[PDB]
Amino acid sequence: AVQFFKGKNGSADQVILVTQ
Amino acid sequence: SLQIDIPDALSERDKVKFTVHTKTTLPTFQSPEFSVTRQHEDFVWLHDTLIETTDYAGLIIPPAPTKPDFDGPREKMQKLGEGEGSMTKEEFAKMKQELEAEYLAVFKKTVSSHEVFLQRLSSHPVLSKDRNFHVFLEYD
Repeated sequence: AVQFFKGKNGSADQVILVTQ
Repeated sequence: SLQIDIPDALSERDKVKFTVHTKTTLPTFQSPEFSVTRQHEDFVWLHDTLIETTDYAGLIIPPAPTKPDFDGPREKMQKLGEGEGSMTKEEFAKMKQELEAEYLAVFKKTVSSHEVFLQRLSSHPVLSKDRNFHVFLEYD
């Protein structure tokens, strides 16, 4: 699973490989 | 007014979930700001329902967003994970990075497609008021 966050206040969408 | 955005999204093996965030001043909605989670199939449900509404004959209905295709990345991933003893040290990190870049590209494309669809609807004099669109935004 990969979580995407749209960038907030200047910068830069990000992706994280989800882990538990 | 009625402003919709997708601030985050999640790719799992067999589905993509989008956070759909609405801010509205319209009295029809239960509250002025709320968020729900929707899969791609819910957008297609919405699009097809609108297309099938006979009162909307003659109206421009925005095209459905494209189906996210994470098949490439996901697999490369599932393996690079099975390959924890795969030359990294470094290579694993390098491959994780290149693959994240590949996921980020698909996310950017598909979040944009899904978000633009909702935004086109939000600005439509008729479709913005549609009950199925309201269900789509509010059901939780």
